Amino acid sequence: SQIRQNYSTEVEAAVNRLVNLYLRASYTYLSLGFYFDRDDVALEGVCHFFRQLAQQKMQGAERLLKMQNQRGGRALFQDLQKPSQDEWGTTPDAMKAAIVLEKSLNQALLDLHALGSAQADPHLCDFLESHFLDEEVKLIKKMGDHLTNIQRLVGSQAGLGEYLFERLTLK
Amino acid sequence: SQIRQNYSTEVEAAVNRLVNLYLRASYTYLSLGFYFDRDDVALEGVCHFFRQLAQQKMQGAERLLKMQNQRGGRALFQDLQKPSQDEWGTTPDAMKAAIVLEKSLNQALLDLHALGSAQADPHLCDFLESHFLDEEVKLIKKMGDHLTNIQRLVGSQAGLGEYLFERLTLK
Amino acid sequence: SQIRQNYSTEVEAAVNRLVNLYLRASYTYLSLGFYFDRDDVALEGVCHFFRQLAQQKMQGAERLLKMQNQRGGRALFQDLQKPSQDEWGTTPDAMKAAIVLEKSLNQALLDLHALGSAQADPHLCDFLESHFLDEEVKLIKKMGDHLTNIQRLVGSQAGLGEYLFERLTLK
Amino acid sequence: SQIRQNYSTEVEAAVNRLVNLYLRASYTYLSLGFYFDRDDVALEGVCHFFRQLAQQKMQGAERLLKMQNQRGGRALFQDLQKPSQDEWGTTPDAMKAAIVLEKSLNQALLDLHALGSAQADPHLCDFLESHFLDEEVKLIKKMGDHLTNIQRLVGSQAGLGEYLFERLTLK
Repeated sequence: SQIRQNYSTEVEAAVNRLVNLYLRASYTYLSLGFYFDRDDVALEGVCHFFRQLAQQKMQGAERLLKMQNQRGGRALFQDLQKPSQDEWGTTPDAMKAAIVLEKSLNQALLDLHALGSAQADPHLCDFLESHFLDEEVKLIKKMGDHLTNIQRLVGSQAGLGEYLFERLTLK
Repeated sequence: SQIRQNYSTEVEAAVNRLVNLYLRASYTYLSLGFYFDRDDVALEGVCHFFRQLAQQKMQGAERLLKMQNQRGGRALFQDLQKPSQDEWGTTPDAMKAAIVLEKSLNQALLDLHALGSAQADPHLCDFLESHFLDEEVKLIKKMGDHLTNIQRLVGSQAGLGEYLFERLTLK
Repeated sequence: SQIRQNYSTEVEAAVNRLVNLYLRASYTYLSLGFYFDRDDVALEGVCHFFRQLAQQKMQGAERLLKMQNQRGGRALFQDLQKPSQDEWGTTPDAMKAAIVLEKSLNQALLDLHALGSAQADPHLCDFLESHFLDEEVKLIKKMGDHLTNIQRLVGSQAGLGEYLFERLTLK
Repeated sequence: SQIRQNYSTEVEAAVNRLVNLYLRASYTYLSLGFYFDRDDVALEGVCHFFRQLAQQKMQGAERLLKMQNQRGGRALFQDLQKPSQDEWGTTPDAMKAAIVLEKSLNQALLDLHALGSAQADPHLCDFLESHFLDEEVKLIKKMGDHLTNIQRLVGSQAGLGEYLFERLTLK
């Protein structure tokens, strides 16, 4: 490559794995979104929440691919495993699942940052910090808030609590 | 002092004590606000309510200090005791606590007004009346209203009532 | 905590100590501001300078508390020690004091950053860099500039130099 | 009088004396203003300061007369003694004189308020509080600030300090 500089093969590979992880998260959220659009589920604010997250993860993938090219590395795609469930249960089940998913993305980010720090790759480390690590922290906090509110509502009376949460918290 | 006139040492001292009381109330509300921002509490309208009150009490302190200087007295600061609790319970627990706190500030105002009246200090008495006594009455009435509504809601079903109050009453 | 991830107990504790330090700095600046509002001191541009800094430090505290909650840690407040002086001397005395105070806040930031780097906490490290470390550097430079100008003016003729600095440099 | 109610002859008389005091203060400020307009004094910001105060005191007189009529009392005017000096010295001399004058007006206000309180005349007491007592406190604080600044400047080098104060503090 005419441009590649201070960009290790280990980081290149790790960035390709992370792209796969973001794409797979996007796919997961797409499934979650359309489950909540089912006529027998019918929670539009929940559908919209997860569809917006599908878009966000696809944007993260695209930003990682842009950077891979900026650095002179080469994007390599792998098969995308389908989401872990076909049906996602109640709102709290789905929010727990999303938190698990985001924590796994955050751990992959942290691992990538440790690797870049080990390879002395300050551009990679700043990239991740600027665009990814704070967005994860903020989203996980928002999801944790939502879980606490859903849990508090479905303790009381489950159907009514799910409706109220979708109507009064979700867009 | 070149400006001091009809301003007793007793009032000067009492005004410094009241500044400490307002600052300590501010600190209390700051704690209350951030407890309701915890991911395992997660009541944003409650957080916002108490953060606005923290700002209001700090403003009261600053107004008392401005007056102390206008009169030729001298501000003296003391240590600020931390708030009485680390965790604030449910919304009704927190609102009861705030009412207790505001009643104690109102009693300090009333005591200061009695002292100024005993010292024949009509400026002090008008100052307190204009900026402090009516604001307290109004805030305590608002808090009492909120407690009545929260209590009526958490009698029914506690988690659901707390959510509805934060969503439909609080900003 | 349902959200906590890669957030050590050491950092949590250190962040709570830093909140105390920012609050105490705020309190210090509040005292400084109101001393310069005394009728026998009467330097309005100096009062305004320190009152704006009191607000800024309170904002720093609030941002640290927001982050502590975003990460799943728990805010704990301690008593706030009163400021180190009741009377702050001349403008140069007060500016020296503020520089000492800001250097101590900057060292606490640097210490916290070293701890986060030791605990491999890149979010904490980016947080501090983005919001705190550059603001400190910039403010200390501004204070150093002010001290140099005040010192150059009060070498000449002290009362006149203090007035000119407040009128022609301070807002 | 068809309207007079709870308005003692003592208060009526005291209000007429206070009108005389305000008019005489106005006259004093008029003299002060025109002394600073002399070609051999020539401090325009000082002239403007005292001319604005002459207008303010005349406004206070007119407000006291409006109230005397609102209450059913009867205005009675007495001769106005000329100001205590023909020439007013330096800026600090003149500011000291104004502070002495305002303290004497404030004491007359306080005396009138004590009398109204003794006669159980709450309208009079609120009138004085609303329109007069806080305006005095604020003006005396402003004058005290000015004296401190002038004194600090004329300690250094008297002619230069007087000029700088008129240019950089006064409108």
